[PDB]
Amino acid sequence: RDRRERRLIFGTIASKMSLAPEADLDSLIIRNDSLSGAVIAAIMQEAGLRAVRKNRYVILQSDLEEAYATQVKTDNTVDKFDFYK
Amino acid sequence: GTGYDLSNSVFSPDGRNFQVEYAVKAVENGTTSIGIKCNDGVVFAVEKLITSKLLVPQKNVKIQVVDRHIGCVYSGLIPDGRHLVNRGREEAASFKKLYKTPIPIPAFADRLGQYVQAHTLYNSVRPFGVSTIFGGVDKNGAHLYMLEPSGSYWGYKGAATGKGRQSAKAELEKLVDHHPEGLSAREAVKQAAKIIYLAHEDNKEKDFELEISWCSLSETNGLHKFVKGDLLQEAIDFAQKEI
Amino acid sequence: VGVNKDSYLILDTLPSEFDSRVKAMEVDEKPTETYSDVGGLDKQIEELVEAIVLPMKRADKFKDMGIRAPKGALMYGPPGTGKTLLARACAAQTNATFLKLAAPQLVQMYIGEGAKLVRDAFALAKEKAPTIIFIDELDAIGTKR
Amino acid sequence: AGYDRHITIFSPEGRLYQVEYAFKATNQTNINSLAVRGKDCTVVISQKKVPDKLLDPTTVSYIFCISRTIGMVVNGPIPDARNAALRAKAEAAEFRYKYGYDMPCDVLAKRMANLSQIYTQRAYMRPLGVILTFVSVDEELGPSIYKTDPAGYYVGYKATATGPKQQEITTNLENHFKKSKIDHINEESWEKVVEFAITHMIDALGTEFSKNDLEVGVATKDKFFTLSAENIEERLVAIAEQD
Amino acid sequence: MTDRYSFSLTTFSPSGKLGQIDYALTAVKQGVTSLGIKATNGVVIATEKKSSSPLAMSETLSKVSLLTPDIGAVYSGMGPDYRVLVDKSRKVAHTSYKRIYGEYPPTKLLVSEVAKIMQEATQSG
Amino acid sequence: RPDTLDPALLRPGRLDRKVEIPLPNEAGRLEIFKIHTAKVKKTGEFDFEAAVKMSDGFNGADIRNCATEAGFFAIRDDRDHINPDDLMKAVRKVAEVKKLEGTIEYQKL
Amino acid sequence: DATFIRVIGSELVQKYVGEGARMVRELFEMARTKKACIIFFDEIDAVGGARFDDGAGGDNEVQRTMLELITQLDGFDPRGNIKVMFATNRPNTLDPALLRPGRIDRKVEFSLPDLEGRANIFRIHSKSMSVERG
Amino acid sequence: FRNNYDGDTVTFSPTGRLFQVEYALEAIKQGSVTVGLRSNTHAVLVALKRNADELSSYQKKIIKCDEHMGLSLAGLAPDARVLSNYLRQQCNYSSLVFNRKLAVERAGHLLCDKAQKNTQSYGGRPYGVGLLIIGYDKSGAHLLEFQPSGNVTELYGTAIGARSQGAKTYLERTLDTFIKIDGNPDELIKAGVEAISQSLRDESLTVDNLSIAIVGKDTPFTIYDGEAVAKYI
Ligand SMILES: Nc1ncnc2c1ncn2[C@@H]1O[C@H](COP(=O)(O)OP(=O)(O)OP(=O)(O)O)[C@@H](O)[C@H]1O
Ligand SMILES: [Mg+2]
Repeated sequence: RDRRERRLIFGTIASKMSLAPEADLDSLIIRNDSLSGAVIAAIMQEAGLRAVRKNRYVILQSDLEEAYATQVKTDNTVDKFDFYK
Repeated sequence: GTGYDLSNSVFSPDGRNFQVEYAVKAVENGTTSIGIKCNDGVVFAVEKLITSKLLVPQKNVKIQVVDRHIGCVYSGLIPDGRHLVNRGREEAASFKKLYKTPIPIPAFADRLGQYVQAHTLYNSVRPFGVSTIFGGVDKNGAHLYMLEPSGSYWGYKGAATGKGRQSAKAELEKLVDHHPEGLSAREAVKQAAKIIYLAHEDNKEKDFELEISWCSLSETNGLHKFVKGDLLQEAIDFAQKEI
Repeated sequence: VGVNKDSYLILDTLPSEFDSRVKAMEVDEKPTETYSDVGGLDKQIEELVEAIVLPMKRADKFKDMGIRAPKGALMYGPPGTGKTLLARACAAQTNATFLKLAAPQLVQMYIGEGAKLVRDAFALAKEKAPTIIFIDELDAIGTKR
Repeated sequence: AGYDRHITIFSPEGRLYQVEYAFKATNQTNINSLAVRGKDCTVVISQKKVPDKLLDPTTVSYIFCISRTIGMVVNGPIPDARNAALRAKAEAAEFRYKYGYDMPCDVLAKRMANLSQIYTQRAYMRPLGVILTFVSVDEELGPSIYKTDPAGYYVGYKATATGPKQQEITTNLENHFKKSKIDHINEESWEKVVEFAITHMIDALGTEFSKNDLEVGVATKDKFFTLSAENIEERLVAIAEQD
Repeated sequence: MTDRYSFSLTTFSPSGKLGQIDYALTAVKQGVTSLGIKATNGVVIATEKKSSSPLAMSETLSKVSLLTPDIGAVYSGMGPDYRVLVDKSRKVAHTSYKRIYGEYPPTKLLVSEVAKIMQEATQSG
Repeated sequence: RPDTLDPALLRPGRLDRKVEIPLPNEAGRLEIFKIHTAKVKKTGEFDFEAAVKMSDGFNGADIRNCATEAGFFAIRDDRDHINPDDLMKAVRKVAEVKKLEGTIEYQKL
Repeated sequence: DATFIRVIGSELVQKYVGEGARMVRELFEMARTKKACIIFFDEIDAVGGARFDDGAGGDNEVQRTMLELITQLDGFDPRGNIKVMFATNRPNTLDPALLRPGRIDRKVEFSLPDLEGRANIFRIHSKSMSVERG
Repeated sequence: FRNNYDGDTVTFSPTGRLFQVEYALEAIKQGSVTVGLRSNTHAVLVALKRNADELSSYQKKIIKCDEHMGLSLAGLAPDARVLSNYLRQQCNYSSLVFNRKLAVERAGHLLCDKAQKNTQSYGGRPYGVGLLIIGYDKSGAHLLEFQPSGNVTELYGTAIGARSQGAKTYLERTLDTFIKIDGNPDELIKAGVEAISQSLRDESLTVDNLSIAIVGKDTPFTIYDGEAVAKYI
């Protein structure tokens, strides 16, 4: 859940891949979730697949933003009911 | 936990109220009753089942009248519909008392629906087990609404509840398709007799008795009355002709 | 395949062997009920015979129509209205294997024995095709996940 | 004991189970709707699903005009929606009578949310099964979209989604709102916002609409009304020829 | 017809503790983390507005409200319950002091008076 | 029922992209009707728009069941090919039975 | 003069799943092996739970045993002179399928005796004892 | 035995029936036979009273609510008092406000409307009493069969009670016979007495077992008991 840990691991995964220069992972990690050390790699895999679908061979920020919406939506629990808090 | 159907206001885990569903299932165990929305007005129809011949013919009726232009035909728990139409008559009387204009059909629908749902909010009241095909003619035209025990009503161009509910709706669709531009009341009454006969085929084991009534502007000029004389016999033997 | 005890030569092949419970559940004597002993069921009898019996004697009509015959018919109802007697009459009138099956009979001891038994039941049904399986009291294994 | 889940009582996890199950009842009709906020007006568009051909399309609608200035779109089972519509209309009447000026949308939304809260707190009552979206234009505040819930949690929205695919439409609109950094659509004409909403809804649901699949409600300055079928067909034709 | 639930829904457990009270405490301890501290020349009460959906407007929702131009209120439990509580408390404060005494009640009596409503809620059936 | 799945098995990395097959929606159902009612001996201008409207919440194989029931209804009158008003009866009959099934609920993982 | 196989209700509740069904099946096979047999299913309140759902699948094994018994009593095969006696103190909690005729025909009503019944009970239980005459 | 869904009256069975009402109807069945019938111009009620022991009495199974109406009993005695009182209130209200004698169908509608409000709301219980309303208005002789379910229908004749419904066949075989009998009260009463005799199982009809009422234009509602009924035995 620490911002520094997610930043470190996101950078580690991004370094091997082909992130575009105009793509910010800090914009992806603005919100503090319970993101695991594995989902935050499958999200980048999904972003890469999304970029490949649009024939782009280098992933952009617009695909990283969409990847967050498809691999991490909710844990359900009670956040689906706002009136509890 | 169990017992989600013991009470009324309790919600099931999928969000569906359960006593209302049982009331719906109780509705289907009732006499079939159809209604046709002809161009000028509406045409009701009922299939009051003749029990042991001790019952007097042509005396027991089920098409109750509200005011002059609203008719009520009910199936399922007949007394519950009796009480529902009683409250509806009281509401129409109050409206005509304090507005001096005959109650329009959608307003009567709103009143009856609000009453019906008032009985599926609490834990100390049993939901109504009657579905009505109430309709009639007003200033703006003609309307035919079916009310369901859940409190949901819709402006049908034709509806039917009872044992032969499913069979009746197929012939309703066939009639609507055959006459897309509209239908006259005179032919509508004969078609209603035919539809009831087709639906009654499921209950051929027991004897039948047909009663029909229609509210219209062309002939009845906004008055509700039954069908008596040669017209009923003509509809009966026309519908028996194709059989 | 049968095989010798010591030389292990393949002496002769054998027919496929199912679980011994599956052999027993096949009906052998046809229960004498007939449709004349069941009364008050006319719509139900017509619906069942035209969905389980008709696409077994005159399937050529369905093949000409190019339509898939229904797999099976559920027979839900209140207790004691003929849900089982109708099956007895159907087994009497039909001319195909009528393996009976009580659902609790499927539930068994060890992990996967029930699955093996219920797979062998359908394998035997396919072997002596056509068939009418009669899984009875389905609520014994059909409870919600 | 086990009677906790039946009535509105707290749970070992500190939860109100009945209110939680009430939300699952709002998706029975699986009708997806969304409302955007224009520069000077508001438009709300909802799917119009007519199940049977016997239905009259005109009478079947989940959009109720509360007053001459406040419109409302409600998702869930219709009878409870009509109960809420009746209470909302009566309360708008009472407020206009008592205070003499037309009420803003937020006041009505807060009052209905308070009513729903009273429903939840009282054990003998059951919570409302609907989700109401209040939409209006406030000369004192501006265009506004207000969405309550069965629990009573109401809050103004830049753009509201609902239905089974509420989340997907929410992200679809959020990408546009986070790229354009504006709290409302910059289109001055109510003509343009209708096509904007329809285009986004089509891209979100992945479906193509006809004259009868969708019903659009428009709230301009001191005016709320529901567009007829020909209006929706003309809008769809304009969208098709434009893109 | 009326209300058939005239019996109290809070029953003493055999352990000697109220059920619904110890259940509402659990419901409170989870949720928005609010706080307030008192200084010599004033009192500051703070809370964080958890924006549920980013398309919503936290401006419309009032996490803190004005009981009186002197006394404010901050909550940490359920939204609608706090809203109904704040409306009722404003009404009863007006009735008790503005109508009878002519000014705004002090904090000490207003707090007891608003807690009267909640301590009646745990009692009334 | 993806809910009753071990979270270790559900982790992204073991089970990658979780393709979800939803209930057919409007235009999708028209494709189902065209596919399943192409081998049948059609004898009319089979505009499935009414069936598409009424088959709300229908799930795939159910549409094939409407085709099968329409074929049955055609047999009931000894006709050798289904009629456009016999599909309507089958759709209604299947839709009535659909109430027997539990109200299918599922959460997008 | 016939075999009187006795069955206590709790005995039909084994540990491993499905063992009650085997219990009942083997019991009925043994009963059918003999020319005339009487079975005294007793305290069937134990395996008598009405079919119900609670999400957690509560005591579904006892239900499985009960349905196996119901199928054995009247299924796709006649019983074969296996007259069966049930006995319980709370017949309310019995599944209506068991109460259905075909597997239970007569429902006796052993109830509290009247004054004459009490006198007969006293005479029967005081046939012995050195009771004072008068 | 009673099941889980018995509870209170406001509860639906999964099949879709009210067990309370069914129990009320069973209690209706358990009561004694009170077969009644009507002609074009006459209405006849025949009741078989029950005595606890030899040194006992007989229930007035024929209750009069007006000169042009009458009641019969096929169940719980005390609730019959409430039902008869309500019917008398409405008859007197009609007399004092409309001057119009209460129509028989209107009386049945009022009775069913009353019987509903116990089965519709919590705290009430269905009226386990079965009324056979007879009467004669300007339209003609009428007869009804009230039930706790609120069902009210008009019939030429019926019989509610223990094995009373076994005496319906006698009416059905002679349904075409007693209809065409007008202005002949004694023979119609004799036919009714023959009808009830078919429902006897253990003991025959005597002076103190037969209670007979009859109404008409020339014959107002009169209750026959004691030696006045022995002529029809
Ligand atoms: N229509 C009918 N005609 C003749 N007998 C019938 C009919 N309906 C039921 N029965 C009788 O019902 C008995 C068998 O009932 P059956 O086994 O069908 O009930 P069930 O409720 O389906 O049972 P289970 O759920 O235990 O399988 C027989 O004695 C048979 O005579
Ligand atoms: Mg059976």
